[PDB]
This record gives sequence, structure tokens and C-alpha cells, in this order.
Amino acid sequence: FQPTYGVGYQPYRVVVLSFELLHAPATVCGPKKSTNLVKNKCVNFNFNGLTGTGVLTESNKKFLPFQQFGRDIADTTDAVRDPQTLEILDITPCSFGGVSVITPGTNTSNQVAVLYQDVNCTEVNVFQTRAGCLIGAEHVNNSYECDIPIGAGICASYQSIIA
Amino acid sequence: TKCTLKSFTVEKGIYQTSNFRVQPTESIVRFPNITNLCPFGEVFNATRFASVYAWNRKRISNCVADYSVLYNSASFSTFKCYGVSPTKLNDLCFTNVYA
Amino acid sequence: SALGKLQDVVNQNAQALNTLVKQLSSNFGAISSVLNDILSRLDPPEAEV
Amino acid sequence: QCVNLTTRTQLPPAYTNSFTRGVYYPDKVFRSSVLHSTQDLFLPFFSNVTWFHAIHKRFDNPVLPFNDGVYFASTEKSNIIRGWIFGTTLDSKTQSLLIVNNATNVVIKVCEFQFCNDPFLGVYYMESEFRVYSSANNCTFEYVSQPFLNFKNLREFVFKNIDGYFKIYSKHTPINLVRDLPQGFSALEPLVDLPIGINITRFQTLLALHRSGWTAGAAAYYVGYLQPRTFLLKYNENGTITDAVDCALDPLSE
Ligand SMILES: *[C@@H]1O[C@H](CO)[C@@H](O[C@@H]2O[C@H](CO)[C@@H](O)[C@H](O)[C@H]2NC(C)=O)[C@H](O)[C@H]1NC(C)=O
Ligand SMILES: *[C@@H]1O[C@H](CO)[C@@H](O)[C@H](O)[C@H]1NC(C)=O
Ligand SMILES: *[C@@H]1O[C@H](CO)[C@@H](O)[C@H](O)[C@H]1NC(C)=O
Ligand SMILES: *[C@@H]1O[C@H](CO)[C@@H](O)[C@H](O)[C@H]1NC(C)=O
Ligand SMILES: *[C@@H]1O[C@H](CO)[C@@H](O)[C@H](O)[C@H]1NC(C)=O
Ligand SMILES: *[C@@H]1O[C@H](CO)[C@@H](O)[C@H](O)[C@H]1NC(C)=O
Ligand SMILES: *[C@@H]1O[C@H](CO)[C@@H](O)[C@H](O)[C@H]1NC(C)=O
Ligand SMILES: *[C@@H]1O[C@H](CO)[C@@H](O)[C@H](O)[C@H]1NC(C)=O
Repeated sequence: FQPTYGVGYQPYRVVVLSFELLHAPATVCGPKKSTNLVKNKCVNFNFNGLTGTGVLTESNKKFLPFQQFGRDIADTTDAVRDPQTLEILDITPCSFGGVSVITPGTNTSNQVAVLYQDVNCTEVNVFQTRAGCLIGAEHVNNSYECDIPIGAGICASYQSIIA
Repeated sequence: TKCTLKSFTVEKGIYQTSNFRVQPTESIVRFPNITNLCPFGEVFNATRFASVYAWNRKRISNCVADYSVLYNSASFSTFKCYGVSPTKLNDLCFTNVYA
Repeated sequence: SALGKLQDVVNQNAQALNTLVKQLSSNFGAISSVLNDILSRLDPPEAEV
Repeated sequence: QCVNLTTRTQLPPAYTNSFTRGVYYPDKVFRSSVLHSTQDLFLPFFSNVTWFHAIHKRFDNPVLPFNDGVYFASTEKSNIIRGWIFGTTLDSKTQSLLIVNNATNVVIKVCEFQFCNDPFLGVYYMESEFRVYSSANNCTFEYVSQPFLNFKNLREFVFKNIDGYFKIYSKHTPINLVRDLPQGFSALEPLVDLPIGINITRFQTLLALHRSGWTAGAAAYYVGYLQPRTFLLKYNENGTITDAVDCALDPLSE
């Protein structure tokens, strides 16, 4: 090992790594990418191996320092602790509902209105009812007899389609 | 509605036709901080290495290992892996690593 | 217990809904009750089973 | 170094009632104001828990079978109990787990110790006597952690060894009762989830001598065994387990 040696006689430090899996809990593993956390959006969340799809909002549940997950009565994960920053997030499920079409007879008219049940109007002639978001019906302050039932005291009729 | 009721004429009323399932926008993966990293600097950047008749063996366990820094280091004249890949090394969890 | 007749109807409906959601946690003889675990752990020829 | 202690007084170990102790959190899941039924390795309510003393001349360090899980209760003052020994044969033929808390730091090791027949710690009246093992050949795991630790402290521990994972659940309770276990409810929070992956069938706790021969400081501990059963756990508005029901105790709780 003199410095004037040619390549093939020069000293080479060699490290050999041997990896093995046994009948034991495995613990050496590569780092897992932790992306930025976003809120108030319907995303596919993956918290420490717990996967799913839901809107992650800020939570008022004060967890104990050892507890990580949160379940309701029906064994669905509705709360989680972020591992990066020690904070609590609620998982509301992503917005879903039925899509119903309110129409008069096709002999009368071809105008329709669309009811998105249990859906807020900001994430779908747009009117917010307790039954859901109603698009295509003009809301009036006058009260009439129920022609087409919408629900929660709301009814639709044709005169354009009014609700 | 005409396709749902299987008719070209629709009577007056409300007819449930479909479902509005909001689609997920992004994917968020959150994991704890990378801490208790493996002592690869104690093996690789040692001041004096052993001789080959008395080769040092170091048991490695309970740590997270970044092989991507080792692969991305251009100072290594030889990097041969015979049953794994660097992406596989990042995605396989192993019980024991013997250096 | 004056209004027990309405309360029995409410309790039966809530119990039926609760049992319906509890049935999602059963694997029914499969390897797991989660579809995503089956799609991530197995090839499609056994995943279809 | 090993020393036989030959000034013991022969006495059978005692037995007493578990009351509603030995309960721990079964998982890492927050639950609020709900009742949850679990089938886990639990300690039965009002069970026969074995009682060992350290008093002066009683110095109780026998070696007990681990079974499926161990509840360890410690009515402790001045920190006589320092750690535990787990294994199958407790020699260099098999591999053994050692848990100690000396005067500085908490050490967890998995080695093939050649253990003494009577291993102990010792405090001179300063701690200057360490007789636990005579050798340690093949060490596969090391883990250094934070300090875990009239009788003034109740220290409750639950050790489980399931799927190569050794779970330590712990709780510290300020008590002021003189002799027996207090009657009350206190859920044990999980302390350490430990990746050892070894066979454990027998354990032995470690005491500390006082030198001025040797003197045993006043301490008392209790050993109970876990069996697979269901408890109905109550979770309050803060997510803390306040009450539990043993479903196989009596028909009322059933
Ligand atoms: C303390 O007592 C134990 C038990 O009597 C001793 O263990 C014995 O050690 C001898 C040494 O040759 C063996 O032949 C026996 O088979 C052992 N018996 C048991 C039950 O293990 C122990 O060695 C004693 N300690 C010291 C320092 O003498
Ligand atoms: C992880 O890093 C974050 C970065 O802000 C820091 O706030 C936190 O204290 C670190 N540790 C843990 C255990 O989360
Ligand atoms: C060794 O030294 C090199 C030279 O600067 C440095 O870049 C590297 O981070 C050190 N550690 C390892 C593990 O290579
Ligand atoms: C506890 O067990 C001992 C013998 O092992 C027995 O003498 C005692 O009566 C038992 N106590 C109860 C409450 O069963
Ligand atoms: C664990 O030890 C017990 C007693 O020493 C033995 O009967 C059993 O077979 C062992 N189990 C394993 C998996 O080695
Ligand atoms: C406690 O044990 C550790 C591990 O053997 C040791 O490093 C430390 O010096 C010990 N403390 C005392 C006071 O001897
Ligand atoms: C355990 O130690 C003995 C004696 O030191 C040695 O001969 C044996 O090879 C070791 N086994 C392992 C698995 O390290
Ligand atoms: C829950 O915590 C609050 C503090 O926010 C406390 O006032 C209340 O007493 C706790 N609940 C119980 C049952 O102790």
C-alpha cells in the first residue's frame, strides 16, 4: 500500500451489508416520505399505515399522549393524531348523496331541477334546503299547496319550476 | 330520468336517478420524524478500517437507514447489490443488517 | 317509561343501522375485512376470490 | 460475582384480592363517552394475587413462571425494586431479557446472561453492589430509556409477550395505605412496546440490599397472571377509562 501503486494494487475499503429476515419483528427499514398536510379537502389520507379517504379538519378532542387513533360507536376511524405535529384531526367522510330530478310531465314541460341530497351548495338558481342543494328552481316567499314533495317542508311546482 | 324509468315520457314528480360521490383530490401521507438514524457514518467514515483476515462485523438493528444517500454518493467505485435494489432497500424492512 | 313505544322503534332502527355498519368489519372467511388490504397484498386472481 | 443469602426466614408466600386492579388500555385508540367490549389478556376481578414481602428477615426473590402475561404490583417506598429478568432457562443456553433501573439510567438488554442463583442490587449506607450476571456473550438488543420509577407509591405494571412484542403497561399512583392493595380503579397506560422476539416462560424480579451483613428495606410486591377474557370498558368525555366490567365474574356483570 504505497501511494505510487497502480490501480488494482491501490487500497480499497470494502463494506459488505448483509440483510436478513428472521422469525423476529423486523425494525430496520427505509424512511417513509411525509408530504405536506392539507386541510378542508377530500383527500386520500395515510397516517402511519392507516389509509382512507376523508376531509381532515381541526379537532377539539383532546387525546391522551399515548393514543393515536379515534373511533366512534360503529368502529369507524373519525379522529387521528398527526405524527409530524402533535395535533388532532377529525375525518369527516367525503360528501356523498343521492341525485334526484324534479320534473313536471313531459307533456307539460321539459324543464327539470336537480336535488343533491345532504350536499352543501358550495361544493357541488341555486338554493340551499335542509333536504339538500336544489339547482334550477326559483325560491319564492309565497306558500302554496304541495305539488311535488322535496322534503323538510319544501315542495316544488310548475308555474318555470318554483320551490 | 328517462333512462332510469325506461320510458320516453316522465310523469310529474321527483325521481332519484344517480349519486354524487365527491372524488378525492390529493393524497396525503404522514409519518413520524426521521430519528435514531443508523450509524452508517461509524462504519463508512471510520478512521482506520480492519484487515481482511480480521474483518469487522457490526450488528445493525433498531434504526432507519437511508441507502439513497449511499447510492447517490459518487465516491464509491463499486456498488453491487445481488438480491435487492436501492428502491427495494428503501421499501424492504429487514430484521438484521450486518456491516 | 311512558313513551316506551316510540323509544322501542327508535332503538330498533338505530340498532339495525349499528349492526349493519358492524357487519363491514367482518371478513366472512376472507383474509381481511378491508378491500384495500386485499388489493395491496394479493394479485388479482386470488383477490377476485 | 454471586452470593448466596443464607439468613432468610422460611415462610410461605401470601395471597390476597386483586379487587378491580390490573386493567390497562387495550389499544392506542381514543374513545369518548362510550362502552367498548374487548377480548384480551386481562387480570380477573377479585382474583387470587400472590403476595411477597421484603421486611426485617424476609427477602422474597423466587423465580416464577411467566404464563401468558404478568401483572406486577409494587407497594414501594425508597425504590428497593429495580428491575426484572425474563427468559426460559435463564442461562447462556437460551437468550434472556434484562430490565434494570439503577441510580442513573434505565437499561434494557437482550443477551445470553449466565445469571446468578440469587441476583441482587446493593446500596451502602450510595449504591455500590451489582450482582446480576457473571457473563454476557451474545447481545442482540440494547435499549436505553427514561427513568420509569408507610408505603407511599403504588407501581403497577403489566408485561405481555405477544407475537415477539413485549408490552409494558405502567401506572404510578400516590397511595397512603399501610399493608394491602388499595381498593379502587386505575387504568394502566402503555409505556413501552418492545421488539425483542424471544421466548419467555419464567421471570424473576430484582431487589436491592442495604448494607451497614445485609438489610432488606421495607417493600411489598404482588404477582398475578393474565388470562384471555372479555371486559366491558367505559370511556368518559376525556377518553380516560374510569370503570370496567368482567363479563365472566358473576351473572350480574354478565
Ligand atoms: C448459591 O446457591 C445455588 C443453589 O445451591 C448454587 O447453585 C449450584 O451451583 C453448583 C456449583 O457447582 C452446582 O453444582 C449446582 O447444581 C447449583 N445448584 C442449583 C440449584 O443451581 C450457586 O452456585 C450458589 N452460589 C455460589 C456463589 O456458590
Ligand atoms: C418533529 O418535527 C416537527 C417539525 O416541526 C417538530 O415540531 C416536532 O417537535 C418533532 N418531533 C415530534 C416527536 O413530532
Ligand atoms: C463521510 O464523509 C463524507 C465526505 O464529506 C460525507 O459527505 C458523508 O456524509 C460522511 N458519511 C457517510 C456515511 O458517508
Ligand atoms: C389463594 O390460593 C391459596 C393457595 O394457592 C389458598 O389457600 C387461598 O384460599 C386462595 N384464596 C382465594 C380467595 O381463593
Ligand atoms: C418456549 O419455551 C417453552 C419452555 O421452555 C417450550 O416448551 C416452548 O416450546 C418454547 N417455544 C418456542 C417457540 O421456542
Ligand atoms: C447503571 O448501569 C449502566 C449500564 O450498565 C451503567 O452504564 C451505569 O454506570 C450504571 N450506573 C451506576 C451508578 O453504576
Ligand atoms: C453465542 O456465544 C457462543 C459463545 O460465546 C458462541 O460460540 C456462539 O457462536 C454464539 N452464537 C451466536 C448466534 O451469536
Ligand atoms: C374531564 O376533564 C375536565 C377538564 O377539561 C374536567 O373538568 C372533568 O372533571 C373531567 N372528567 C372527569 C369525569 O373527571
